[PDB]
Amino acid sequence: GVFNYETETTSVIPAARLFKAFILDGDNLFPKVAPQAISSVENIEGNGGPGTIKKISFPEGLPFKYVKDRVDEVDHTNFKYNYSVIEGGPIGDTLEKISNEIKIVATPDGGSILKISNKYHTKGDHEVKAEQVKASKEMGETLLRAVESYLLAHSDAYN
Amino acid sequence: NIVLTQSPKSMSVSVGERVTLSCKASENVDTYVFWFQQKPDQSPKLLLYGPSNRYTGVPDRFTGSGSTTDFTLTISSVQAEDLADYHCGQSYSYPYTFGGGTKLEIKRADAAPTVSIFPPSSEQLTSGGASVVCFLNNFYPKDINVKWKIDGSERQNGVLNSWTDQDSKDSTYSMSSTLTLTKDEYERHNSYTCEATHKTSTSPIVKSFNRNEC
Amino acid sequence: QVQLQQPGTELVRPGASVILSCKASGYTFTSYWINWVKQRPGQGLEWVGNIFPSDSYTNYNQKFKDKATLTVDKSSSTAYMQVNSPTSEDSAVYYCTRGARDTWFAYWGQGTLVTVSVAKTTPPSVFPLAPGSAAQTNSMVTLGCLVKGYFPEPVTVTWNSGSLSSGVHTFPAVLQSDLYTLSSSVTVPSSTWPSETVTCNVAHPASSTKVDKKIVPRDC
Repeated sequence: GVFNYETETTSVIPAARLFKAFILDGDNLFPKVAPQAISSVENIEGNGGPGTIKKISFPEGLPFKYVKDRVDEVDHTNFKYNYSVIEGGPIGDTLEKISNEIKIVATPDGGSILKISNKYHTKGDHEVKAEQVKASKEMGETLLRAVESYLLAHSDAYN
Repeated sequence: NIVLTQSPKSMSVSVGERVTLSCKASENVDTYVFWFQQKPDQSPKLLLYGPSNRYTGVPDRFTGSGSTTDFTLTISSVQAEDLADYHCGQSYSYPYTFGGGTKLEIKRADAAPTVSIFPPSSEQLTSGGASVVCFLNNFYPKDINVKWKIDGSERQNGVLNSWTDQDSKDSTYSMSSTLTLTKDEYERHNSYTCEATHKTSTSPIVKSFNRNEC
Repeated sequence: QVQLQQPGTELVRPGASVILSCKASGYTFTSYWINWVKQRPGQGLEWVGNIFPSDSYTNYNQKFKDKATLTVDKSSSTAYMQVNSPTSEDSAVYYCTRGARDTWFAYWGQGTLVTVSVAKTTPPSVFPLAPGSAAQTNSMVTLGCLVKGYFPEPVTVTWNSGSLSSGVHTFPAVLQSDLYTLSSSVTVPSSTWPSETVTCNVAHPASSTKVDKKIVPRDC
């Protein structure tokens, strides 16, 4: 199966900056600002550019211990960034891999919007337990938040 | 599609010396740069993964730095081994691209070749073939000339040469010219000689044998 | 261990399909990318493209977009780069690589030498080279033998099965009308030879041939 599940949200931070922050350097910023969500992130293969394979670790207690995503494409000018969950966590049996795409658009008022796909490649045709679609939304929710705050409190950061 | 530019095309320094190679990209690549060290007849080897970071093994004589657009590999005190072709690569954008490479060449004290001439082996003859080889080994500079004389007269035909690459133990070179001809033509002559005109003596090194004096 | 095994040579008639195999081992095949880089004799490297096994996701360098085709066989855990309609521009060596913690290209396959030619593969003839009888004593002594008329490249030679590594000089081959020919020399204490024995081991995988010539003092 291949069920998409888009999403959206707004932020004050201009796309430009938020992109650099939340995406580009985000994977080392997260254990800093959102300690209860992400324990630590490490580059299993690659130096962090396109193709890089990351092992994201979770604080003892949460549902999963780790998860490996894979940077797939990174458009710098348009702030589009794709990647794929491929091992550990939601992955297994029912789920094969989750492709994701995050695009950041600069609204006229200066702020911005984050669109977010989530094709869940399922085995044959089992279903997407609303469970996941739920967490994936909150997981990424808090994170965007934790960064918005930080970004705000440290105005000289990320440009 | 980025472009990593390496300069100079080559470098020549003496063993113990200090050197620094440069890699300049057509854009910012941040820190997605890395260096390779490819010795003669070897697949490249990961030298510096990410600027200023020695990959497993690499001796502390190696170091580097940069970000944004300009990077550099530096060897504090070059060794005779470090003789190699050094490379650059980025994985900031796809397609991953590489620097053109910059060849590191060691400079040393001059030395004169060590000539040795060899008459066709019996075996080769049993097939109607006839090759006379001659090795001029371990010299320096790389520039050297070879002349062949079949009974005191010049010979330009059927001769073939080839040099090695400054080796890693003494940074010297070696060349081998080999005279090949018909068994018959081989015997229609007596003395075979090998002429080595280097640059360490105005008086050339010579080696030869007499087919008859066998 | 963690290795990328690949054939040393491939000869192919222009416009024939060429398959480059690369077999992984020592690690979980589907957890890592495979980056193919091509390199022509004395030339810079060229990223060909990559491919993550498991979901066979791939990225191609433009230059090869439609020439090359990466694929993998999860079962036998090996990857293949396929070249279509080869030409001299294609004769080169192809390495399959795997990165590691914080980089790419940490591990390299041996490299495969593709030769695109109509020329027929022919084994080498190895003739030993001993100093002539009409030769005089020195402090050292140098031997060596020559490998002639074989195809295609390459050929590997060693002395006394590799024991002798210091003092050996093997020269780059030369192409004589569709037939390569190279020579390798050695040098040792006049004492050691022929009191002891010396022999060159020449191997030409291409023709599935291996030859050993014992250099013995030529007598008359």
